[PDB]
Amino acid sequence: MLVIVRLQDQTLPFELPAGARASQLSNLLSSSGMAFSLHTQGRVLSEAAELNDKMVIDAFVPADGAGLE
Repeated sequence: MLVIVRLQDQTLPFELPAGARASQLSNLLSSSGMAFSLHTQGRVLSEAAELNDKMVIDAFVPADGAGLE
């Protein structure tokens, strides 16, 4: 399945296995040096969350003071 991971202020697609889930995805991104939250549809993704192919995941990174606005 395909997953469009959106970075703080950037966009980058990701190739996932069949019937993949937030678990596998989180792993791929986790493998890298950076590690931020990955939620979609304005809601957090469950470890067993399985959307589908050609999906979109919003990657939110931690900031100072969380974020007022």
